[PDB]
Amino acid sequence: SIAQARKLVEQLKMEANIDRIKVSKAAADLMAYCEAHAKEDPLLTPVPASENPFRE
Amino acid sequence: DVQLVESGGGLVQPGGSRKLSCSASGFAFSSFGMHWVRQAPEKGLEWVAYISSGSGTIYYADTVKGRFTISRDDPKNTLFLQMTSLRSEDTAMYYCVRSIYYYGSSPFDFWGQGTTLTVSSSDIVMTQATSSVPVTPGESVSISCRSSKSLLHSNGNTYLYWFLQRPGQSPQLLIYRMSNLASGVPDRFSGSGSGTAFTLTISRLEAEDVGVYYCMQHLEYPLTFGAGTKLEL
Amino acid sequence: LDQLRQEAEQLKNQIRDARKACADATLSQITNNIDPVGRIQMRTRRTLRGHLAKIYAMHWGTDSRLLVSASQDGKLIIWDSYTTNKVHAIPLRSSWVMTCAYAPSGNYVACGGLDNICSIYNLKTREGNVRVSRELAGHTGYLSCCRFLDDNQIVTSSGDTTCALWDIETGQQTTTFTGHTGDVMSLSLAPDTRLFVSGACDASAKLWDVREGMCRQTFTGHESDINAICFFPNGNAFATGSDDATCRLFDLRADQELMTYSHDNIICGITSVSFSKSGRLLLAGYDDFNCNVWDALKADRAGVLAGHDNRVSCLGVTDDGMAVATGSWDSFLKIWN
Amino acid sequence: DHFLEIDKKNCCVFRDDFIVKVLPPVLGLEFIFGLLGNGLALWIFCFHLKSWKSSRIFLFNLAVADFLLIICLPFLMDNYVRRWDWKFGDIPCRLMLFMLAMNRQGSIIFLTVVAVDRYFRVVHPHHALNKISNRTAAIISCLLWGITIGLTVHLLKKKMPIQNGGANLCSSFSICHTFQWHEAMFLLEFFLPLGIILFCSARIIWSLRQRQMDRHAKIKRAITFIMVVAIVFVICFLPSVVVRIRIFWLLHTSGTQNCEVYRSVDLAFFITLSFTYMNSMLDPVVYYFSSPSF
Amino acid sequence: TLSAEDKAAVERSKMIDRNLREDGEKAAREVKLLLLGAGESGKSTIVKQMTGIVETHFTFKDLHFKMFDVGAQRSERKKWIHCFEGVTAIIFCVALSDYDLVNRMHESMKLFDSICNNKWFTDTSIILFLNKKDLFEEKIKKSPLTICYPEYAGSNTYEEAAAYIQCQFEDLNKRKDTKEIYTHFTCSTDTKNVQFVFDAVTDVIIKNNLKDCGLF
Ligand SMILES: CC1(CCCc2cc(=O)oc3[nH]c(=O)[nH]c(=O)c23)CC1
Repeated sequence: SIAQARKLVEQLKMEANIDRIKVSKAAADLMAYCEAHAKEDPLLTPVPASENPFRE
Repeated sequence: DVQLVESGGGLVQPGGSRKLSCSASGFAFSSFGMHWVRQAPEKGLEWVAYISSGSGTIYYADTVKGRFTISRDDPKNTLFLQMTSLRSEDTAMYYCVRSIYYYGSSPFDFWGQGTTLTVSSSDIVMTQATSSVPVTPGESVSISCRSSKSLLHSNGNTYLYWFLQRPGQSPQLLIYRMSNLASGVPDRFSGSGSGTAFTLTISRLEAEDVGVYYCMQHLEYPLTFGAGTKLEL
Repeated sequence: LDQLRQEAEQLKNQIRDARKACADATLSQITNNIDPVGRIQMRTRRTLRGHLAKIYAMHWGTDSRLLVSASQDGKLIIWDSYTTNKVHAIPLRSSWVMTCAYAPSGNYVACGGLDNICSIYNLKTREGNVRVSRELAGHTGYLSCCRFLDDNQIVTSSGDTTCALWDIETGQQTTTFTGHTGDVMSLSLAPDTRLFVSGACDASAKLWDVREGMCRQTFTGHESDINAICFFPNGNAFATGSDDATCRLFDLRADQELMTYSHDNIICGITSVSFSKSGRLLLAGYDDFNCNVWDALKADRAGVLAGHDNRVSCLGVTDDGMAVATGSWDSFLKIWN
Repeated sequence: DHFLEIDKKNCCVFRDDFIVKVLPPVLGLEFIFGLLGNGLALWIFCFHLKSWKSSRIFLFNLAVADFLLIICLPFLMDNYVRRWDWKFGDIPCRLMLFMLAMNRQGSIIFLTVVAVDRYFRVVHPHHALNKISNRTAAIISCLLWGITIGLTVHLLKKKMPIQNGGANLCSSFSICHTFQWHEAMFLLEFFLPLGIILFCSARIIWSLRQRQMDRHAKIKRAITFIMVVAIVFVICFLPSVVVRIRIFWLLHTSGTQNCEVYRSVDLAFFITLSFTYMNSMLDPVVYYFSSPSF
Repeated sequence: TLSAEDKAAVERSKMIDRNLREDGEKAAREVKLLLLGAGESGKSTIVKQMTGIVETHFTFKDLHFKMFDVGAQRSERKKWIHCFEGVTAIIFCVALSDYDLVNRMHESMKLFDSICNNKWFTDTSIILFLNKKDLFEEKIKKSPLTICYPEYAGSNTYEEAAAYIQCQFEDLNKRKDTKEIYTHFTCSTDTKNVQFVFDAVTDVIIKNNLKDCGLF
């Protein structure tokens, strides 16, 4: 049929309507978020056993 | 309908052998640990006996140890308290409180109706100080209750409970573990405090809030009740 | 028609060209300057020992203490992870269960599987027992994932190629999402619960809009079925885990692949994927009975979590980031801190 | 004359040098393979083979009983190199003679339990006893070990060091004109489980062919591995019984007089009794390693 | 070193494990069978003899059986076939009269070959039912078997054709040593169709028990 093809074409047009930022910018924001919030990651930096809810 | 019905109490001669039956209908009776609580006429509540789910744990009060015996019948949904050799100090109204214990549960939520009985003629101490204070609608009042031992535990829980008893009725749970509001209780009730110093506040007071207010401890058996502060006017 | 096919191929070519043009520098070459995290060693703090068959799913409560697990012995178990106590144990009508969820508020849980039905359970009842609150029917394939939006909404993905947003109060599909060409195997809600992503068996992922319902963008690049998906904490990226022994990171704004997490000694597929609280480590469960921790910014194996004797099927990380729980096809769950 | 006065029992005790040369080698040969077989298997039973169902627990108990029976060979070599002389104390004899008799009987109890367990799994496949919990497989083991300990505890309440002229004896099997429950039990622990083994081993080979499952090669290998064990048990524990029955026969013609008539037979008794340790060293061969699963 | 509430919670937990153990012991005493077919083979009449998955329970000689019919699952078989790794046996139904056209016998052969040689179903034996045999005799009397099997050299007799079909189905398993195939001619007959299942399952259970021992 053609209804499926028409729906696919409309979906492709809708996706083509999207604008995209540069890749380096996205990497920059990801790195900035990781660095900003690295201070409160118990799995990353092993928390001392005194405030560890699991002993096991 | 989570009603509890108690029957079998009445006039007894000294040294009797009366037994009371508590019938439950409206909840999973097999998974609830059931208590027995009495109340002398011109006095306050006093915990009596307890039986666990599966009947694996039974505790008694010092006053009735060896004289009262507790038991349950799961398929018939009945709770028994067989007592022998009564004395004049046992004349009291008996309640049939229920309690379920898992992480985050609220024990002592539903209280029975009370069955009166008349007899022919290392324990934590809780002090409630004041015994009467007049209030007015639209005002905010605070009630204090002090414990002899620190109720705060090594796991962070402060085992303190609050109860409200309307005139001619059964007590209903208000606060459990000193901060959590019971289900169905209006939001105008609040609880706070630290070890050996607890305070319940009632902001924006109105009617149907008068009666007697008690405090209880669940840190270790036997459980104890405060004297109770009566709220009037 | 031939015109439709020509237009579709031209649009695909234009999308590929725009994607290529928007790329200027790889993430790895930008990141390499940063400090590596080094070796990561985690020890089995707890072992939950209740089930009697393979464990297929698990979920964490929002208080970071209670969790629910589902196994093919027809049982749902809620654990107190601090003391390894069993708070509840719910027997299921159908023993073929492939998914599990925990409500954000803690009142409800969900279930589903080969019976094409999602079941909602009411944990906090005045009767003292856990009872089924609503059964949601209308899918024509097995259920693969489910996630709560709130106490009254839920979104499910099935093997009948479709996804749907339900309404537990009335039990009717408020919206249906239909754009895939294979079974849908995974689901992940955005932090604000306005978007979500799905990983299907046609080696593609799509970004939907919950409010009205339509596919915004589709991300390709894998070679086989996608078995797991998870959102980055920022809400602007997600990672997929497929059957060709690889994991990838896609970015919503750039609409392009960013990095690939593969190694030569691994040839088995990935069953589950999750991040860490800061979004620096990416954990992934494999069929070779191991869970591998990846330096999410440099694609370096930081550590290994080897304590399971069978395939690791489920994996989650607490909301405060203090622990990670793994289940496997033996009947044991483990907590790694 | 070889008349020795054991406690109110008239007996005859002999000494020989053939028992000095023949026996230390045959004890050492069995001893070395005993360690070689019961160490590797016992290590595997704790390190590898994480199955540990009800079936494996009984084999573990058999292995530990066999290994503990082989532990006490060096003392026997020490006692046999000398012409029947004991150089230890009063306690390391009242404790051996108990360890020997409590470790010989445990092996026979457990290799009968294994036979019954295998009988119940091919003749009554759907019985409830084939799926007992792993805790019952330990409760039963402890109860059987207790029964084993109780039956041979009377050897702890006797002063065993006795002097025959200028020598010492650690012997519970002296030829005496009495019935002392260490001979009746000696006959019983062979004759009683022999029937249980020959019945449970012949009802398997007969019920495994009416179902016509023997065409599979593994069923033939299992049938051979079932006849082999019943043959090994008979070969090991049965020349000793023959000799003991012979002396019991010869002890009714006379009470005790001219003990020279006992001179030949008891040398054969102590020579044949050393075969009963071959059972424990062959047990790794007929179990464990030879299993296609272990 | 536990408070009252913690002790009560531990007691409730232990009761939960006791109930779980009892339920697991009850469930382990049951026979699980997986029923497969080509859609028109005759699984319906087989079920008559004794929206997602369909379950059927029956009892024979104090034994409890459970049969799972996956017929309405029109999704990728690879994505849920590992759920059934561990069933006691697999029951495969094929109609002897379905060699007419619309090829059907070749589809059945392909399905049997794919299911028999699988990573998960390496040790699970297979019980094969070749049903609708009176129709097969009627069809043989008129049309020859050479339509479905061109490379056939034998007389057009029911016995020879049935034996040829059985052999061509049975020669499809590669692991001829870890797996066994039991074949039966159903025809919608009396009950032997449950007695045969009982015998096959008893053989499977005996072999599993011998494996658990260590001799196998
Ligand atoms: C322990 C010594 C005596 C052996 C006597 C005897 C023979 C034996 O080997 O096996 C035996 N087993 C027994 O139970 N009792 C024996 O007397 C016995 C000093 C070397």
